Amino acid sequence: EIKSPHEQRLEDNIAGKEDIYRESHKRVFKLLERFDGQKPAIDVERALYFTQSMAETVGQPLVLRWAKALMNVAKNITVMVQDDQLLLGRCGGHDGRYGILYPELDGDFLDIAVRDLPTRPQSPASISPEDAKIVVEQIAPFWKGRTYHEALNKALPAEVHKLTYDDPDGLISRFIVNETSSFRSSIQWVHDYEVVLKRGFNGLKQEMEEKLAALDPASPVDQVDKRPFIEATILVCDAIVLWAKRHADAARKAAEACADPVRKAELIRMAENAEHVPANPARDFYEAVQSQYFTQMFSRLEQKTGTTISNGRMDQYFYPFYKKDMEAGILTDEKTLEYLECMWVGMAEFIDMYISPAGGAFNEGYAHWEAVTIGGQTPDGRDATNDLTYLFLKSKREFPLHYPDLAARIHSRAPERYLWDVAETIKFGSGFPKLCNDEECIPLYVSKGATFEEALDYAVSGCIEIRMPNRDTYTSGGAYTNFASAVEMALYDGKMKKYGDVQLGIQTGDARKFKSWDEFWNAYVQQHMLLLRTTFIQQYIVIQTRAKHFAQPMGSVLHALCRKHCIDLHQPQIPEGLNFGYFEFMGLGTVIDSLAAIKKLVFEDKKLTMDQLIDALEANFEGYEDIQQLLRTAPCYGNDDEYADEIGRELDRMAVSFAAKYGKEMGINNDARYVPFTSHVPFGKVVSATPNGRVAWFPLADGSSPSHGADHNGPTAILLSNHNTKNYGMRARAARLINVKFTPKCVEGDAGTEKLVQFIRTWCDLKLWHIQFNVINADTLKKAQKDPQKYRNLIVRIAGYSAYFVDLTPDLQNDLIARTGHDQM
Repeated sequence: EIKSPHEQRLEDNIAGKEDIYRESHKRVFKLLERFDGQKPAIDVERALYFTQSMAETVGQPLVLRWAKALMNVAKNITVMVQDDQLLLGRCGGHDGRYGILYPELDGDFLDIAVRDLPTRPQSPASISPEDAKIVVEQIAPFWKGRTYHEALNKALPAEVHKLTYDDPDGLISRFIVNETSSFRSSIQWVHDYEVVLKRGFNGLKQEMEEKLAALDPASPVDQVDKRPFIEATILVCDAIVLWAKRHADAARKAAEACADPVRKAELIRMAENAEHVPANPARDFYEAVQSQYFTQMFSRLEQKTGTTISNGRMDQYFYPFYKKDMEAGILTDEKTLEYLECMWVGMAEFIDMYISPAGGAFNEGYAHWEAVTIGGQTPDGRDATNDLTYLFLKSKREFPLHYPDLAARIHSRAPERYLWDVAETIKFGSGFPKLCNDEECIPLYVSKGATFEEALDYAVSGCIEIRMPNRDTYTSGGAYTNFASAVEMALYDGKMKKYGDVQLGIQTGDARKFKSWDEFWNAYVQQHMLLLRTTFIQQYIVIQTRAKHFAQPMGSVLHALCRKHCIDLHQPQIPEGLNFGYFEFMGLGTVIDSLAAIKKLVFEDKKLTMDQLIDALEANFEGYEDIQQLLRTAPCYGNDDEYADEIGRELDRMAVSFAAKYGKEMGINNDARYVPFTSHVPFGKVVSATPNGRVAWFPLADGSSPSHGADHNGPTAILLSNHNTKNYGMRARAARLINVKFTPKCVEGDAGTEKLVQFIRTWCDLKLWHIQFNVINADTLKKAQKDPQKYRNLIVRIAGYSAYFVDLTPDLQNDLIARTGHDQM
């Protein structure tokens, strides 16, 4: 057993050695050492001043109410300068790690959060007694009966509601057909940050002022629909500029108070940055970073974007500034890294807080996906690797936090040097970068109306989604659907052991009496299709309800189509826009292996009856351990085994075929996707023992990865099984998340790096959308479990993101531990 660089850095931590890269990243190491190990605090300032303005503007158009509320935040929120920081911009008054509150989304959870957040098993957070008082006395009262979650809970018909929530108020999910619009303002998103760098918000404001002056004063559409949108974007331009200007004043005040002449000069430079950007076009690399940073941070104040607002193709839109400053002799590669890593530290201090229980369970370990995209192709079809591409990879290797959410684009002509550096970065052993395959998503997107130019220029967004920031217009959170519960409902006449005698699914009969595979298969299909009908019905209601509760004036002004047609992003239909939505197929590996065990062992080979099987399941395999071992011999997904994989291909076909038929009457693509967040942990907690040998309440298979320990034929067979369970003749599909784990010995040395490169090129050829890797020894995870304080800095890749292992619940830790660690390729 050899150790990954990450495991060696952990050993150095335990010994007390200074990190080997600390001396070349000294400023940002001093920065991150100040908030290491602290539980984040809830900050109420954004929520307070947002609510105070919204309470005064009831009746006015929502997009204009939003811009007025953001101006009230900009004028009143605490502004500060952090010691040794080179960047300005923060979303609260708290030092260290902090999250903020969005009462417009889930304000009906504020009393629960005030009591239960500091001790929650997933991602806890503290709140001071004074801030708790402000929450329950000044923020929560106005939002009673006005939150999006309250409106969604009341809008769902009873038959849908019973598969969505366990209680009449919607405070507890059943994790069957799980709505996700209630614990984030929208799905993932990427702003067009380059238009800010090239024109500033003054340029955008001027463009919108020209549209205001061109309105027909007699046109009711111009005056009632377009004017409040236009006035909202103009006001939000002023709001972010004022907010930046307040940061400039704070830096000047800190400069005068500081006797150190060097730090005094830095503070003045920072004050001058904030006085120029994001109002005006950036003039160098330092201004470009500060301008982008102001925009993404102010975005957090605007709304709780799913996975936290993503950052786009930073190695492309920052490159002209980097190249000019390098050639002029005013920038170095080390100073470039220092600017970027100050941005990472600031993003690491902002925690995207989910205050509801389902929100917390979906986002273990303070989960975040502020996707930063590098590599790929230019809008005119050339490779886009540049010097910045390699600096981002270098930063992720040496900067010790699991920030940023680095995502590398792969295409069939990606340079050898680029793929080699990507493979070596993966071998550092913290999960970075995740890979997105141009060859899979670009033909899907041009088929669905995108031009090649805008498809080639896509940014990674969130987990592994893609965005065209001036063409994408769909923002509604999708359903997460538990198809493992369909297996259980097919066994127990549409009931689930977790919920006892609640009639959840179709009454498909006593599975003990089933006499053929055709009979049990027909029973599963009826529950499978019920989950699909429920999924799309739920989504249609979500789309209509979100349009009455959310607005995004700054994000809209950064969108060319919203500027052209003068309509806010969260409306269901924007002219010329393309709408890419999703529903989640959760538990694919669990469903395939369960159905294959029944088909093979019960009906084909007749090694046991339905009665013996269900006896073992209801006993949770207690007293039936020989049966549990037998069930684990059936064909399983992730082994290139056609017996299992054709079942999974039919499962996928049903979902995609349904998506193809019923998306269009909702006016969107609502495509089948296999990206789990950490929802496979609570989805597993509600599913009892399954015919694949999985014990009750154990996590489901993650993403489209094989079930834990079911992949016995090497890592490449995982890729082949993924291909074999897809339907490339149809298009109503989106990403699949693949988690693969190697040991460090498996990819040791340059020979191991070359093996990983070829693994990636095979993955690319197969048109698989996503892949990411853990490179870790099994003993590291077990030692971290036994002594969490000694291994508190252990970072592992979970689901599109990495987190500290000790921050994960035991269930999610068991998921990571039970994933097969491949010792050879």
